[PDB]
Amino acid sequence: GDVEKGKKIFVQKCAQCHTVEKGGKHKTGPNLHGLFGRKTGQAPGFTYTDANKNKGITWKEETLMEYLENPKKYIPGTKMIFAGIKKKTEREDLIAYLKKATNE
Amino acid sequence: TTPLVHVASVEKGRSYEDFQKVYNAIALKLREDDEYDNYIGYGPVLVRLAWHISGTWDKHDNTGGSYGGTYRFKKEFNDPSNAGLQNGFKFLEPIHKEFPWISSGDLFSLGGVTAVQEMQGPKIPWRCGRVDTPEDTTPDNGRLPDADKDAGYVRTFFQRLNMNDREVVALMGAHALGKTHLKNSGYEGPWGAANNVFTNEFYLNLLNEDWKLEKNDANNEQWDSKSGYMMLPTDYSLIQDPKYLSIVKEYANDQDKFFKDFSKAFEKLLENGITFPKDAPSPFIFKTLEEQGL
Amino acid sequence: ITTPLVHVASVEKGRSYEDFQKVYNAIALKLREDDEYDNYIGYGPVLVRLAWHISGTWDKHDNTGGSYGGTYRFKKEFNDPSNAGLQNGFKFLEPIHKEFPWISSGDLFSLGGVTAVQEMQGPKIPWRCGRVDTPEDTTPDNGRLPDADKDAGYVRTFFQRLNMNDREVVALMGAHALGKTHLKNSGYEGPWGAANNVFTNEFYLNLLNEDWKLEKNDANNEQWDSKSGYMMLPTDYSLIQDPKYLSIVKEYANDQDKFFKDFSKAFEKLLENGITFPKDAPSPFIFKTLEEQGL
Ligand code: HEC
Ligand code: ZNH
Ligand code: ZNH
Repeated sequence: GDVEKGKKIFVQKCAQCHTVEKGGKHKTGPNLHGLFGRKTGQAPGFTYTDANKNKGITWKEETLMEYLENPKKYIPGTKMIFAGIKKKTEREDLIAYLKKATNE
Repeated sequence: TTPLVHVASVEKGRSYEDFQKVYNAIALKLREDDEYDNYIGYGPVLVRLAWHISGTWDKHDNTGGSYGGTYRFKKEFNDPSNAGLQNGFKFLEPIHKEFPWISSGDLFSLGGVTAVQEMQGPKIPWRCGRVDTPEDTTPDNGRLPDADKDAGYVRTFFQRLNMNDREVVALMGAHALGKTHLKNSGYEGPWGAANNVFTNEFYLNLLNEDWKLEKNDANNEQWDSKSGYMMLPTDYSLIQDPKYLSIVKEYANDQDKFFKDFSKAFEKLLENGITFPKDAPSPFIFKTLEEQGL
Repeated sequence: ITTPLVHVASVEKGRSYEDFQKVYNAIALKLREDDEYDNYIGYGPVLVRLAWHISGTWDKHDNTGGSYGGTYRFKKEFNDPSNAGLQNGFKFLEPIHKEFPWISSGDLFSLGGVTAVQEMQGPKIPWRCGRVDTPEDTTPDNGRLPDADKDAGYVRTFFQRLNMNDREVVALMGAHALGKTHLKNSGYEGPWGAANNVFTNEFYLNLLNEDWKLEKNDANNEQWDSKSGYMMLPTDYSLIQDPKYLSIVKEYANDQDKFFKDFSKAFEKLLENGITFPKDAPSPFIFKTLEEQGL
């Protein structure tokens, strides 16, 4: 599934708040490197909320295929002001890209 | 040669409950076909359709406007100023066939109210009753504004729509949505970063970026930022004028004031030329997909 | 008995046409800015009523009342039951008087009306200056303004005190195309037409072409309502029950242009009643609209 059409999704709906590479500075959100296979509220250097580091789950393909519909439903009282992608095809393509760009 | 009145008539037996459904159908499709124009969605082209159908109004003789839904005809549809809106029309077409009773004017305008609301923007009170009028009441091409002019033209243009300085600057904030396409308008680029989220970004960008006048491949001049944003010469006019600038600064500082002023002005823009009786319903405040748990 | 009053039009100290175009313009520019009053109708209609009410107090027998004294500024005729709702038209003009302290109350209230008609695309109403502010006891008693619950006979007899003939009253009543009636102001709710902020001949067309039924409202007063949501006062409707009035209503409904020439002359006469203009008095000023100035 497209990492190429998944790049467009990230640029459009996420990039204005997130960096994906290591040594990428935190803007209105932490750097997304070291995502797949890591706990919530992980990225060293950002001041997280008492709700997100505390959700305490591993970040994998399918669990965040669900957080991606509603970032506020799967995690209460967060500062992630994103209404979520509802479709599956689009979530599939953003997740595909992310595993590439957020590690190497 | 003149004297027209356009009375609103609610599409036979239709209530508020019927209208929330057609709003939801537009909202659920904005969510579905969100792949368009590199994931911006159809939201911005729908806001612009709502304005281009309404922006053809003339207070002098009461011609043009949203009422007649004359965009469904070839003269207004093929209007060189209406280039790019065909995409918004084709989007609204399957919805028009799921709800055949709704008038073209009511659908085009509701599509604009749906777009702004689902884009995390203010609630826009909307009224039904626009009736489809025959082919001969289609306004001539050229009622829409040009983008390469000054503050003088923007002020003069909007008087034909009875818009004062506070209303035009509020309406111009819709430019926080979408982008300009070279193949349509002869201009290229977005005004902001979040061009699918209704905010006061337009004014902030206008006041804070280093704007440089550059000429594009269509041979038109546009103001560009090295942050990847652009501003039309008419959008720049708002800071080249002291009256307009006073209001741009006011909105850049307070979003909730811009939101409040946009609703009032956008509703006015879509209701211009339409006479609402007493045996007419109150403006509808539609619930967003989020508020109905959909 | 009691000797008639004589009011001589004294032009404001050192002022001319250019100075009054500036007042017109300030009123006109503010009609644009405060465009949301009374659900987007604007301040235009309430000002025509103001111009008419301060003038309709006139009595041709002793030359009391009229626009001259600018007595609307006083308690007595302010809080006059028939003037309920005009306080809004007054506080619209209040900051325009701050910018032009030199102008008299009678001249301002009357200019407010002339401007409103012109900006709402109506005919040019020639206007003259000279109204001088008179003391607190030159203020006319409440009750000189007409009743809406009467007939063609009352309407004739009333307007004779104002020195108006059958044609002038039917012409003046056409200003009812503008604005609406409000329940908490006079006991009648509703507009007379559709385009209530653009001066047309809609009033006569509506009065002739519609289906009207008499019914009491929420304030328990009877008015003529149409299925379209329009309204006519009993006095407005009795412009058609009377055969002489019906013929003039018919001609104004058929020719908007004749209504426009006749309205101007009658509207000017109304604002100029009871005022003696000296031989040396300036000619009537015809003001240019904001549109005719490119402003
Ligand atoms: C694209 C559509 C996305 C994706 C894939 C993510 N976001 Fe981001 N984000 C923002 C903030 C303020 C925060 C912190 C939340 C808090 O601490 O309260 C985040 C966070 C995330 C996380 C979780 C962080 C963690 O637990 O370590 C992930 C997985 C994430 N975001 C993914 C802010 C924003 C936005 C607005 C300013 C937008 C738009 C996005 N995020 C978009 C997206
Ligand atoms: N426009 Zn604009 N526009 C104006 C108002 C008053 C509002 C609505 C309340 C407008 C909304 C939009 C909008 C959203 C646009 C994006 C559409 C998209 O993404 O497809 C949009 N308007 C776009 C343009 C545009 C781009 C054409 C293209 O390539 O698709 C223009 C050249 C354009 C011009 C103007 C203009 C001049 C205005 C008034 C002075 C104006 C108002 N719009
Ligand atoms: C018969 C006689 C008569 C009568 C009784 C009347 C009455 C009346 C009433 C009841 C009312 C109401 C008020 C409210 O608001 O509520 C009105 C209004 C009125 N009005 Zn009108 N009028 C008259 C005449 C008139 C004239 C002549 C004119 C002018 C010139 C007028 C103008 C007017 C107006 C414009 C109005 C409206 C206002 C507003 O809108 O506010 N008017 N008036």
